[PDB]
Amino acid sequence: ISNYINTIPVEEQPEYPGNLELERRIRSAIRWNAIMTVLRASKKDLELGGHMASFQSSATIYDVCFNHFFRARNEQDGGDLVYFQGHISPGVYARAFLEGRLTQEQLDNFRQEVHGNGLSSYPHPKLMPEFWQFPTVSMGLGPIGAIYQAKFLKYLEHRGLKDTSKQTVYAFLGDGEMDAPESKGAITIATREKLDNLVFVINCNLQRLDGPVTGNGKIINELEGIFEGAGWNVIKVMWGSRWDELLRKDTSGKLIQLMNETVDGDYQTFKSKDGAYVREHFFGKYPETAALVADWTDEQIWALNRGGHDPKKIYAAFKKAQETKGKATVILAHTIKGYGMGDAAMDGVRHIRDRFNVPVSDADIEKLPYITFPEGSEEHTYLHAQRQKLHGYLPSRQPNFTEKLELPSLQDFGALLEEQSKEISTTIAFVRALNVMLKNKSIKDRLVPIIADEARTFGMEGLFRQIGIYSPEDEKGQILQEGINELGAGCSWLAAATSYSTNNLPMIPFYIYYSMFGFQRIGDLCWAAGDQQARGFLIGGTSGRTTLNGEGLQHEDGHSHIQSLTIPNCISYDPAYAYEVAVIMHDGLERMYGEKQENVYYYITTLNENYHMPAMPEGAEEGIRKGIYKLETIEGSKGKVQLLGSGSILRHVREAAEILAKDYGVGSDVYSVTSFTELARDGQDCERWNMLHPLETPRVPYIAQVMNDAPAVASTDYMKLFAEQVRTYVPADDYRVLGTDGFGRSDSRENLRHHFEVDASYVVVAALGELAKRGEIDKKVVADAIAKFNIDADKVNPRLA
Amino acid sequence: ISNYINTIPVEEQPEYPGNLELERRIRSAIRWNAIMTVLRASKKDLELGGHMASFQSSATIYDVCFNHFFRARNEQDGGDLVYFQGHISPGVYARAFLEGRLTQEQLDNFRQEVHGNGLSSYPHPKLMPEFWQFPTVSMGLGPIGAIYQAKFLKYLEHRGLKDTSKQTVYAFLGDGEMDAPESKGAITIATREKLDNLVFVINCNLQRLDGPVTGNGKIINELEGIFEGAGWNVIKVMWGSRWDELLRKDTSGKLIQLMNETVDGDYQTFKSKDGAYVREHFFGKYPETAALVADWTDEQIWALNRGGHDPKKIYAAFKKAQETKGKATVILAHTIKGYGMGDAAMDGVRHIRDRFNVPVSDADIEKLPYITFPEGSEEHTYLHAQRQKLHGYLPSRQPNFTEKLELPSLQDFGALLEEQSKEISTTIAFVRALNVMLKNKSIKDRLVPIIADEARTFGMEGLFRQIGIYSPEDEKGQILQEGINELGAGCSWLAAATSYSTNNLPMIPFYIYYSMFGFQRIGDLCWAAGDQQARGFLIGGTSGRTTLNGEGLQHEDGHSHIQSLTIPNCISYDPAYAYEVAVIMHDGLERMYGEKQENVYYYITTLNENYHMPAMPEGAEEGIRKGIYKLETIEGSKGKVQLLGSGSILRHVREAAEILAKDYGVGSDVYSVTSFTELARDGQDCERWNMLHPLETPRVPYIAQVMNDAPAVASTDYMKLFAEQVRTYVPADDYRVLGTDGFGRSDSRENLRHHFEVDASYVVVAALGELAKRGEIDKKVVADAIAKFNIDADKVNPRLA
Ligand SMILES: Cc1ncc(C[n+]2csc(CCOP(=O)(O)OP(=O)(O)O)c2C)c(N)n1
Ligand SMILES: Cc1ncc(C[n+]2csc(CCOP(=O)(O)OP(=O)(O)O)c2C)c(N)n1
Ligand SMILES: [Mg+2]
Ligand SMILES: [Mg+2]
Repeated sequence: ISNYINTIPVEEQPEYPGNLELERRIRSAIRWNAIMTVLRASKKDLELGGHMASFQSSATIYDVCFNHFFRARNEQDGGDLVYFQGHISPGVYARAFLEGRLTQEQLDNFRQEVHGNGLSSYPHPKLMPEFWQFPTVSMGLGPIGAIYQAKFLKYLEHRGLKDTSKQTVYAFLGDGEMDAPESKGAITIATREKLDNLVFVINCNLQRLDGPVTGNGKIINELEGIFEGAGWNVIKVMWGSRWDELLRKDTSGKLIQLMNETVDGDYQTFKSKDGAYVREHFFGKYPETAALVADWTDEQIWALNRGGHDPKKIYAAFKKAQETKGKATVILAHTIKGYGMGDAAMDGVRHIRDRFNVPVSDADIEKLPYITFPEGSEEHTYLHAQRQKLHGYLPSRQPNFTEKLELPSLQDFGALLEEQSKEISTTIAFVRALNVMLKNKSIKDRLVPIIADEARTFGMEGLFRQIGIYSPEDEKGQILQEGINELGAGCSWLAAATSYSTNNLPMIPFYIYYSMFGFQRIGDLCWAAGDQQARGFLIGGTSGRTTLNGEGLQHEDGHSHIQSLTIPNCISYDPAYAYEVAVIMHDGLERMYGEKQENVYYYITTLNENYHMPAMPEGAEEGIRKGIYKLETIEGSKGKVQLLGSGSILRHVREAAEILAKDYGVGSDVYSVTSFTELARDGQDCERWNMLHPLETPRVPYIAQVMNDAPAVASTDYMKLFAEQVRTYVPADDYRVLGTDGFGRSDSRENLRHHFEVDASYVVVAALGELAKRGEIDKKVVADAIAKFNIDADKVNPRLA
Repeated sequence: ISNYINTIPVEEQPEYPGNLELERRIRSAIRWNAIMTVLRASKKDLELGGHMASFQSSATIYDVCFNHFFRARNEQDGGDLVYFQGHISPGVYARAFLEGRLTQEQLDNFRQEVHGNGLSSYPHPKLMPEFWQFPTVSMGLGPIGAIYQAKFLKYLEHRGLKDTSKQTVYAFLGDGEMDAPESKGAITIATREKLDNLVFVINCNLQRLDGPVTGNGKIINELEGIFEGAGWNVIKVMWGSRWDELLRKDTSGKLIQLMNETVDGDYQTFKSKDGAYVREHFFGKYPETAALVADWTDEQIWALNRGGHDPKKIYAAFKKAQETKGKATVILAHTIKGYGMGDAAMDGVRHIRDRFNVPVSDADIEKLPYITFPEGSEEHTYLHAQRQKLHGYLPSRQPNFTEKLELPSLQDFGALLEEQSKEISTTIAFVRALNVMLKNKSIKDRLVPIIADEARTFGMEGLFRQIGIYSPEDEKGQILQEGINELGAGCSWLAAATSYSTNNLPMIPFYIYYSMFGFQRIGDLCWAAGDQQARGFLIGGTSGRTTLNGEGLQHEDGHSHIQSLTIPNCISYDPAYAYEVAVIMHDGLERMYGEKQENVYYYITTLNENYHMPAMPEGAEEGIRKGIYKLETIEGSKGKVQLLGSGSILRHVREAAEILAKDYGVGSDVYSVTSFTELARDGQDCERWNMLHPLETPRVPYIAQVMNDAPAVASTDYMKLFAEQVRTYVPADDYRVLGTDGFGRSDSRENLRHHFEVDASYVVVAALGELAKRGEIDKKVVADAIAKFNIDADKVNPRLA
């Protein structure tokens, strides 16, 4: 680390280009409206919430940026991409209001958006589709999301898809937020990728929410040390302009020594006392430092401020960051939390009114009025002139992309709809589907294949020589290889899946990884992706509890689908055949990037197990998209059942169908369930609608339009709940579900499918059991089947194993 | 960053204390047996998998540790806590086999454990309770887990609970793994806490899985840079002993320069060529770097090895790490990937046998035999001699603690079982329950409250005064304040929740945080916690989609219970009342830390909403623990329904019962469901048993014993699936579920409960709907209820809003 002073000395500091006095009047009005918005919300006494102290500490930092740096979306590019610190939203709304982009009625509806004309608590594009762009309130995601957004912008330029050289990514972070592993865990990537189009602005007010970040330490030195060691350009903005005289005349170096040795805890104590106290405990530590302010009054000493509140020091930092190349820059802005709010941090708000010279009658304070600048006023003119120079207003968002893509038709995937020559897997099918898309002139170069180190495990080796690996294996490479870093790969996926909005340049990402390390490991990011309206594909490879048989407990995924169904705009599928993978990918491509432009993303689990891939049944396309279709009906005069399967288990369910017919004379209807989740949601929607329209023609759940009423059995490679979720909509009185509940373990696929009780043997027993209960066959038959199949009726429940 | 040479120069290198020749004979046998184990598995052609190259590159590092450093569990402490790199498992098994702790039959069942006498693919305590200790295969979790384990050990010492001063925590990592954000994301914490009982060992073989970590750079320099920047003591083990005389002879320092300028890509090139290619491209880079290897034969040059393969260099690194104080130490060990395997990473087997002078004859080689050292042999004597001087063998694990605790009885929670004067929340009930435990002599000091910055939000501040905050507010503080770091807090919780096994010292942790940032954010650690047999409590505060009303989309949790039900050994509850909280916590304590010592952990969601807390009905104990109990029955002659509710929504379900009786003469049975998940699991266990015992009387799900067959409606603050999961077990033919599917948004609780269609008015309408559908009432009564309650029948579906 370096001395606890500004990185940029006054001598190298550029002249401030703006009208400081005018900007302060405008800024004071914004601080005011921000506070009023939150206080009005508090007055309603509805537990609405909202913060004020945070924006107060960073208001000047943002003000300098809005006046001289942030470029808004324009005809050439999406402008600067600003990841606003989540809880300072009231400050963004206040400025928007003054710019005339929001009404008073909207500020009055802060945190009350159910009725349509309110404002979200935090930046949520899903709720405010034309205003916010990036979800940042979940601490940690913003910084890593920003790093990969910056890398993605360079990717677009290097690929020759769009000149993004005029765009900068700004990430506004708190110092307490930096403790989240995601916040610093990927800062080395910025150095590897030379992201000089990235700027981290860390508001260092030395405090978390409940207390100091490191009371007996110096968080600023800690941050400087690690970012410096990571190869970043660190710019510290420590002290305001009043300190310049002091640091300049102290030829003893004692003041610096004092600033260096004083810890975060003591600095916080000062900002709760007064001038006299600072003179005694701070400057009074050494005779040399005591002499520097001897001729100063207590008031003059109390005026000394931290750098993050001085427009001149702030400007210098951002300007230098804008000139730095070959690496990312992080600005450490020293501020005071609860700035100008007094001890606090009706009438008690007249303190801030006087502190910031707010032009509001001390008679109207009770009314908590909003301040506005009339058209023609000096303030109004200035406010708009500075923004026009920067191409308009920010934040803003375009919900749809403008261009028309010529997507491939289902027929282009024709080869995958036919019976396959060799035994392949759904993952191999996925790769072949990707190849078809890579032949489409319209979207071939808009495709963004993303992988988490493991590429050989997914047979992606072929695409390598074909489209190359992005490596600024060169700068024209198309595939993003992020190594052992699912969160990083996920953030790359997110930047690509939202490029249609951010840069009005639709890109179509396909991120394939070990399904177990999907939602379970980066679920918080998947939730934010939905909020950000991500349109892309998440491919969970090596999925299924019993399919990735040798890997064991931390790799065998039998629940990612349970996690994915919790995300509203995520459409999940678990196909068993190659032709289903084709119809699904094609449909998803059409829904998200076709004229419909549906705001959803897809999650498709694929397998690493090879088996026979039959041809798609004529007319099954729509059923595949809806979640279920009938594969075949097998004759049998001793009984009749329904058998459902998905993923790798479907082949075993079909095996059971044959066993039931040839050994027991039991006939059956076999169905391939491509999506239990979409069928469950369709059913929930139908039942909701019918309940609200009791007098009208009821809607029938899709699954009830496919299945009949004979006893049913379902088996999958996931936990029982995956198939049980449609119980309510299944038109049969008997519905037994087999699943892989329990921790995985290492063994052969055969042994695991027997252990998890989902193989053909268990399907037969479950089906016979249902028939026996209906008196259609003797219970002894079921008991003998259990014996014949060597089933241990008394082994421990797999869930407890 | 320092020069690309060893940190410890030969002049400061301690004398190696062991028999190099003999240790190598032992090591070669371990290398051989590890390889045989994987090869034999492969021959089965069951896609079992397993690695070899990784252990080959790091065997010498682990060998030095086993011979001179690793302390085994003993009478004083749990010994050294080693987080073994998961993929080197075959090497640990090979050694255990040689030490006579594993049989040949077990080795032959490598990756085949369904039948009971096999070995897990990776370290999984759940699968091998007396062998493995820490789950490490999920990349990234190992390093952050180890940091907090080391922190926890200091805590135990500072709190006077146990002297852990002789324990060292070792985390063995791969360089590719360091890319995981969690790997380096928390390293500054080790510095803040001066964790001199922690050692990171990074195997830098320059390659991850599908290529190098950073071919165009120097991964070792990147790692040194960020770890040095984070305040760690970095020890680089770059070159073997053969280089010493050379480097010493080097006067122009040109050799140093040569090494510094060469990047990972180059080094991996020489790593494949030959002794001649090296004197040309490497030593032939500069004239001065030629005279050094002039009097050297191509064979002598090709002999130059990397430091990670030199026991003398490795020993010096660990010795220095062992003596270092004030901070953590990281050892960067330079090795060769697929070391000694030449061919790959029968001729192949013969090759390795000759390379390591393995004592296997040509006549036995095709049998892929394991090697053993008979008692009395030199190897057998030394192997066991070294371990005995180090207190025994490891890894080893003790599944149950020996001590007997005197747990508080339910009566000790008496005040919580009675009606409350003041309106409070389930979170307030939780804090009071904790205070009761803090008055119990036997466990008061064993409790470990854990928080992530936010404390006042959960009303915990009342405790900070009593037990204090751990801060080496002092070293005796009992509460762990981890700041904005859910993952870090989760790791501290894990270290404490498994202390009963690791240090034979049961500790009872309670980690409270915003439920949204629970499984969704650290789900991979929660899965690992179940594998590690964690026993403790996870408290999801501010839960429920409509209850954390002002925060919005990324805070409103209506799905954490869907994520938690995927973890086999996690018991989940969503209580509505304070007495339910008391009963649940008491039972959890008894089960996990009483005589039963059950290996499960608890997840309990609590609320921030205050309301009337009634008294616990007499005899409701069993029901509360099971998941459901009948609260009351309300008379009605025009019909009868069953109403189920949980969490904050129960209050509204009871309100609906009143309206149904008063306004429509419809009576009902009202139930409080404390856990839909335990109920669903119970139901699944019964149906499974019934399916497997067709000749026996069907067992009845507990929920079916409590409920009757009248139409039922269920409503919760979570998505519909949470209540729908018990559909198959509910005795009624009609079961309607209301839930909070869809993205959250900001507003009053009233508007959100109406928006998500879960409030009183919707429960009433759902109930009436089932009655009308059955014929008990006219449809028009439903249509008018919808009008009367001002319900918008055409409002968009909340899941889509
Ligand atoms: C993952 C996550 N955990 C916790 C919170 C709750 N939270 C909101 S603000 C805050 C503290 C912010 O501190 P800091 O980052 O230092 O910013 P400041 O407000 O001081 O500028 C916390 C913990 C959150 N939003 N996300
Ligand atoms: C979270 C997670 N992602 C991916 C994997 C798959 N994986 C297994 S080994 C490996 C690479 C190992 O490379 P490194 O850490 O450098 O160690 P080495 O084996 O080379 O010694 C990967 C990505 C995993 N186990 N966990
Ligand atoms: Mg802060
Ligand atoms: Mg490696």
